[PDB]
Amino acid sequence: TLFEVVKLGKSAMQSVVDDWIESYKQDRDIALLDLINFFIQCSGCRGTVRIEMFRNMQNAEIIRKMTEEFDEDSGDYPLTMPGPQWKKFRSNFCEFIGVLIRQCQYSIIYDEYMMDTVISLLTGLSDSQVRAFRHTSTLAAMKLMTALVNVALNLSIHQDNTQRQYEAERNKMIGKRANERLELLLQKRKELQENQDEIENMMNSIFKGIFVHRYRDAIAEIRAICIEEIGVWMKMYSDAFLNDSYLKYVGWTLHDRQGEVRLKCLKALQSLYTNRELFPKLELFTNRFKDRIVSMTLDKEYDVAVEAIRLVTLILHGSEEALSNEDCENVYHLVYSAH
Amino acid sequence: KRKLIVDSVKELDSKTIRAQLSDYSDIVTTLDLAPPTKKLMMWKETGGVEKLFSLPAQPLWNNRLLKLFTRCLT
Amino acid sequence: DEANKIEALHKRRNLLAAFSKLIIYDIVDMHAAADIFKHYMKYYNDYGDIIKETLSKTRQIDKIQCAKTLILSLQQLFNELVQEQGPNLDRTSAHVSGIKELARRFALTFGLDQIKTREAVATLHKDGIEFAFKYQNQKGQEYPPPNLAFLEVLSEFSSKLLRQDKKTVHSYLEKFLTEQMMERREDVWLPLISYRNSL
Repeated sequence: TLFEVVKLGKSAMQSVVDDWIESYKQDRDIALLDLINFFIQCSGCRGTVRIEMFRNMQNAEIIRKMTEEFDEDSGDYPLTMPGPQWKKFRSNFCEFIGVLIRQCQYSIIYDEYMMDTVISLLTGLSDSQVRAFRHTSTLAAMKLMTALVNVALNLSIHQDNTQRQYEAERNKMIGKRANERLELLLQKRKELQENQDEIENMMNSIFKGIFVHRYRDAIAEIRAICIEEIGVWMKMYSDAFLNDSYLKYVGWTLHDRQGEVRLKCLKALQSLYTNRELFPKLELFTNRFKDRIVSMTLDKEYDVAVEAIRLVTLILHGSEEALSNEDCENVYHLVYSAH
Repeated sequence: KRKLIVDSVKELDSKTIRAQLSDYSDIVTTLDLAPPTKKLMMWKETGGVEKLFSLPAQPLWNNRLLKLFTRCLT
Repeated sequence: DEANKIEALHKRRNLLAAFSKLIIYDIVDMHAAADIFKHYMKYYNDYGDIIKETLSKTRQIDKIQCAKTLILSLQQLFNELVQEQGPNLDRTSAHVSGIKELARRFALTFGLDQIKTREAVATLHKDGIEFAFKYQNQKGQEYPPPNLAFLEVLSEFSSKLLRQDKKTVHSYLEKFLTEQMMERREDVWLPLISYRNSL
């Protein structure tokens, strides 16, 4: 009944998060079946995957079966149907998923089973020609990735804690239990490092299984979602992702055709650069794309131009070197815009 | 039967993006300046069919003269 | 000469606006608005909005003298074209089709819901037929009217209304048309053919 619970005014998310975590400890298979049904039903489908079908049928046949029982009226689906109920549904959806993953980070993530199942299912839903599944899977997988970004931040922080205790014991060189605590801290640090390696591996799996197909989607909104969430992650875990290796994807998406996508990318770029008083890398990226940004200050959409001008304001704040005379003359002429 | 719009493929050709790389004019335009002189601004104030059609051709600086005029217009 | 042209055009606009105030005075008692109504397409960028507003503010105050000035406007347009082109009447030339296009523009304003559309447009067709037979023919033949190209304009208004009154207008029409005029169908009498197809 999960879909109705998320839609019809749940009184608290954490309570059902805790109850589900306990029930998953009680039975992995039933709760996982409920999760599959959850992912299907967030797209509005009322079909049901059966227990034998769950354990035995391949994912492509399962998804095809759920196309049979899709029971749609039009080509509209809940992420495109209007009214406040579906937007509130999306908000509750992301809130529940993120709180659920964030409180389970010590057990469920390390079971070698859940992530493979979820990734395989979402990759098949995101590769399906049925647009509704592909859309819900895109937003869901972005939320999942953000939760994993929190996992990565928590893991790194814990590694720093065990490193600090290790260093304090590296100071404490005398003591029978000193060698014991040093070994246990090294063991924990190694286990967390290997766990971290698995986390980044899973991150890379998600990134190459989803993003590379979804940065180029036929639906402009999907591409915009992807750029939104990459901006979120780099704002969230800056120390590990803010390099050209990830910047290049943003560089490619700067050439989007649609204004809506440009507005989302522009807002993400504006938010990220303001985060640090002293610039964290990206200087090469700024050099590469600065001129095209200042040419994009004359977008047909006024909001895009606003975001562009604020970006140029950031370019001023960081450097004052990057701007040329002609840039200043052009913007000073833009002070007399009708808008 | 099955009134949902089916989508054949989601792939898009790279050449159109390469075209935007070679030619990005399709999202730019020319800067539309506001009127740079007083004359066109005062004309734009009392301009438009309603404003031109609702005030005399010879301006009346005192509203006392405005009430006799605006009174008689059905 | 930029400033001079801008001031001259705006001054002209102000003068014409004062004349449109006089057009409201025309709605009460003046007349002879045919020329200002005629100059709607040739001067479209200068005066489209003002001519449209005059038409609207004459429709909402008095449909009767609205249809009067509309018919006198078309009379002026037809008399100018016939003087311009003489005997041939230049149906092939774009000008007359453009006047018919202006007639369609006039037609767009009219709305079926109005009662006066059910009786003013009727009078309009009455007077358009009367205008088509305004002048008699010297020779070849007594039937064929001269100034006859106005029925191509009136056929553009016969589309709008109305099934029941089509018989009533035809019973008015038989004061003007004859049996062998109704019967004959050739490329010169195509306006009548189209009128009967519209009736």
